[PDB]
Amino acid sequence: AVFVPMAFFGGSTGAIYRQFSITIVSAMALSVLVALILTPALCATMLKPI
Amino acid sequence: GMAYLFVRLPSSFLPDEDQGVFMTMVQLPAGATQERTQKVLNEVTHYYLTKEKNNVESVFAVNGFGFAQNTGIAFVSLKDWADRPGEENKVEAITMRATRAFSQIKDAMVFAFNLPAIVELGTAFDFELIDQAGLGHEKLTQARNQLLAEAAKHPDMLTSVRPNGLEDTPQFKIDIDQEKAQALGVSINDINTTLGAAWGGSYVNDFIDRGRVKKVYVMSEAKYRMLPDDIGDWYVRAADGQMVPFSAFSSSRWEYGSPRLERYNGLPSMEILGQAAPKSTGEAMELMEQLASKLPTGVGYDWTGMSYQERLQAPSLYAISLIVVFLCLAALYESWSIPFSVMLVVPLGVIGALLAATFRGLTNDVYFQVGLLTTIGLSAKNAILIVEFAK
Amino acid sequence: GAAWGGSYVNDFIDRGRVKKVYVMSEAKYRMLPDDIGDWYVRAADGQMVP
Amino acid sequence: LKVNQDGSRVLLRDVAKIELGGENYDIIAEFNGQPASGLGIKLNALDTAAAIRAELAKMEPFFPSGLKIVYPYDTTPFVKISIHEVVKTLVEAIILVFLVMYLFLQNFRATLIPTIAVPVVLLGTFAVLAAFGFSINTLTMFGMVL
Amino acid sequence: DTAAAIRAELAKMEPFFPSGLKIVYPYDTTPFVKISIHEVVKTLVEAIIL
Amino acid sequence: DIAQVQVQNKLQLAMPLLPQEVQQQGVSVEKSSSSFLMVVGVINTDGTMTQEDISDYVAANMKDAISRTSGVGDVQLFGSQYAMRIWMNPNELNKFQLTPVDVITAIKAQNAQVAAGQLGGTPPVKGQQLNASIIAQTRLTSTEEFGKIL
Amino acid sequence: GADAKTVQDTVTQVIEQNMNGIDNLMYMSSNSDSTGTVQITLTFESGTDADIAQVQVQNKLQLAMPLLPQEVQQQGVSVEKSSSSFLMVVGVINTDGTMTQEDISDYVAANMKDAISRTSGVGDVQLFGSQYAMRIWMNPNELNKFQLTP
Repeated sequence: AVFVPMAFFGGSTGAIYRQFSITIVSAMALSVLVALILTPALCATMLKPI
Repeated sequence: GMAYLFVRLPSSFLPDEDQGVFMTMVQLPAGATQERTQKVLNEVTHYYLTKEKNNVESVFAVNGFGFAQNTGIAFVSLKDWADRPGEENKVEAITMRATRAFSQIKDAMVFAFNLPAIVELGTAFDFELIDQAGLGHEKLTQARNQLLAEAAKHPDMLTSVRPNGLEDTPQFKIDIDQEKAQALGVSINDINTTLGAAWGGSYVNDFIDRGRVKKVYVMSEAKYRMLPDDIGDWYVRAADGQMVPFSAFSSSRWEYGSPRLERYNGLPSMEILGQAAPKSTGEAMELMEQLASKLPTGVGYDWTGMSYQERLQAPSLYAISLIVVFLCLAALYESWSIPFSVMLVVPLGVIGALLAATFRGLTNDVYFQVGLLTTIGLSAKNAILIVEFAK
Repeated sequence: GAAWGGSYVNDFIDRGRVKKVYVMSEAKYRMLPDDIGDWYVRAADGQMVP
Repeated sequence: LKVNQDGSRVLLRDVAKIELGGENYDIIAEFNGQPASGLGIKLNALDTAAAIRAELAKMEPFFPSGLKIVYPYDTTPFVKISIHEVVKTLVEAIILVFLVMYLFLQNFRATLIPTIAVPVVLLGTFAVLAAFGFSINTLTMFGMVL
Repeated sequence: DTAAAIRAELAKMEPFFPSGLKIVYPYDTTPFVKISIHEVVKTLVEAIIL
Repeated sequence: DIAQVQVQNKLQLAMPLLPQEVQQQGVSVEKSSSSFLMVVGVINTDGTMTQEDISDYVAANMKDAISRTSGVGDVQLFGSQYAMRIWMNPNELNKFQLTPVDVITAIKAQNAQVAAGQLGGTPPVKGQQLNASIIAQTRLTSTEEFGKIL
Repeated sequence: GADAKTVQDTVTQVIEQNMNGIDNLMYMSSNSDSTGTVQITLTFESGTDADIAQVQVQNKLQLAMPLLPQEVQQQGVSVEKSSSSFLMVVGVINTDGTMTQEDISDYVAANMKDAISRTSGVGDVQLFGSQYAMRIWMNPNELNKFQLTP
């Protein structure tokens, strides 16, 4: 909700913004699916019993 | 703090990077020969190759080209980036020293420049004076002089105004006396064919050279087309197989005309390059709009190129996304006050971003806005983290 | 063809713009059948033929 | 040409100098004090340039004795090196995050969990740009690092 | 946009017209739709209130 | 735009086969519908411009600038752009024993443009200082200039 | 061998009037030099495909081609879709000096100018130099010394 709006700047300048506005958002989505899928699994597999 | 420090920080587009190369424009007075222009391109190559041999690799020079017999363009590459350390060896200082020693050349407007990041916007205007009523070139030039003179004389907003097209240079005018022509026995087709093939050549036929087609050119010998009175030569065979010289049926004189006739949208025009004083583009554009209105009747104005991308909103994309994030947070905490405490951290990172931007003397570029939004995102990632547990 | 219908031959400049020129008969000489018997032509012994 | 009555020949070389010259004499290109020629390529980005570094690699064998090629003005290695430096900063950020991770978790396997995440998401972002038809450019790899 | 970009493309040529030239719109079908759709919107609002 | 140039290809294929005057007046590939949604008109309120004297200003200042905007397929001009007209007199032609071919030849040989070149030509001899373009007989402008024809 | 007083009126004017009937455009520039050549530099609206509007120009160009002068048709016009930045320039020299200035552009124009530019990513390559052409430099004295015309 803060990174997507930059993909709407019109003209030759906003197309610059679109690159970040898509890459960073995709990065958020993928890293959150990671923190939901791989990070809990890895915490369950690669942590020492305290 | 944040507001005062941020609204007082100027903004620009993109960082001008050392691309290991730069260029050098060479313009000469209208009328100089190719040899006299090579004389100045000579000094260009001399400076680049034999003034400082620390950052120069290969100076590809070209005489008689660059933008369109008195123009030239010097291409040049730089040594490997490692061998050019410090600001004193980057394109900025190299071209600065170059141009500073270059401007001391008589009868030559020569200066070096770097290649801007994108080649469509470049330096933040491009004015266009338009012949809206068919006034003619020699009166549109009067209007252009009137606008150019009363542009740099008001330096409170702009200076260094100049036309894109070049100034009119003398031209040789021949009057073929049609009466004397058809009375002495010559035909006008013969006259014009002889004149066009003797001055400028003519593309007539093609031939085969080593298994490939190339052109043939009928043209005068070099030593017979470089003097005014050589026009009196070049007889023509006519009615009673008689040879007639041009000095007997043609008048010769000097005149004035434009060699760089510019047109915009299909109408005669002249372009103007200029920048705002160290003031934004908008106020300079408005001053140009007013000064162009103080012109003779029938002259119009237009904006194009490096200024048409504008003249048609970051807070517009921010202020609504702020309340959109607020909507998400209101659905999150089941509250309206609690989500305010998260966006309360928005200035906390923007103030530091602004401090670091103004520290190094940098600018609020597109990159700075990207990093600003990234730091806002992390400030949210922290504030929401705290407040979820707190709730 | 040039006496009846005109002919597009050359172009000229008018107030800084190209326009056409048209060789055509005068109006009062191409609106009658027997006007076709006029319009001589110069021929072999420089003679005008109707 | 004209045939004089006395059996005299009038040719074109009699009244003109004939030579294999240039089509146009407006442009001369002196390289570094030595005369030369060349061509500039107008605007893919590297495939466009690499497909000319290879299209011209086929004509090098059959060049006459003396002809040599130079690259006096080239902007493709500029980006080709800038993006690689951004990738180097990516790897350095990986190691500088691994340092702090080990500083806080005190275990190779514990810090391995956040260390594996970043390259996974980065390759996934490459794949997403493959999906949306984006490009590995001066501004997206920078976003990969950001 | 096709018609409004000509209501504005011709708005630039009005200042430099010679003394006497006046523009009229004798045949125009853009306000027809521009008013029909607005009346449909008015009926939308009236259906809301009804 | 896909099938607009499939027509243009065969059109150019057939262009050298058409008559010469047809090539001069030219053909056109005008992609457009059949409905002229809006027609705009120009009048003179004071009457200082006549019927033929209103279509020129709209064809030399508006017919080219307006139709370079999208949504404009093919605009039809109610009227016509100015053209010089020489209404010959066959009597006066024969009264001097002249053919319209002679008129056409004169106006085509004395109103044309000229290849002129430049002083200080492109391939120089070493030592030349001044280089300037040559100008010769150019086009004519008004009725008075066309009145004087050899 | 022309002038801006000529090619602006005999070529440029005949094009600026025939560029009409095309999809979205921004503006139409125009240059006119003392060496004849004219570039108009039409412009996209940042949302039109290159190949789409590349031939919208070509259509009107062919529409205007029979109207241009004869030598202009001989030398020919071109629709060169390209940007304005010449990213990389490559150069060819002779180390031994066995080839002169004019004698280096021919081999690069008869073996490289056609093969290189038939690859994509190549809009319009400018040759620093010129391909060979046979030149007959006539002598007006010897022409009149035998009473002959060019």
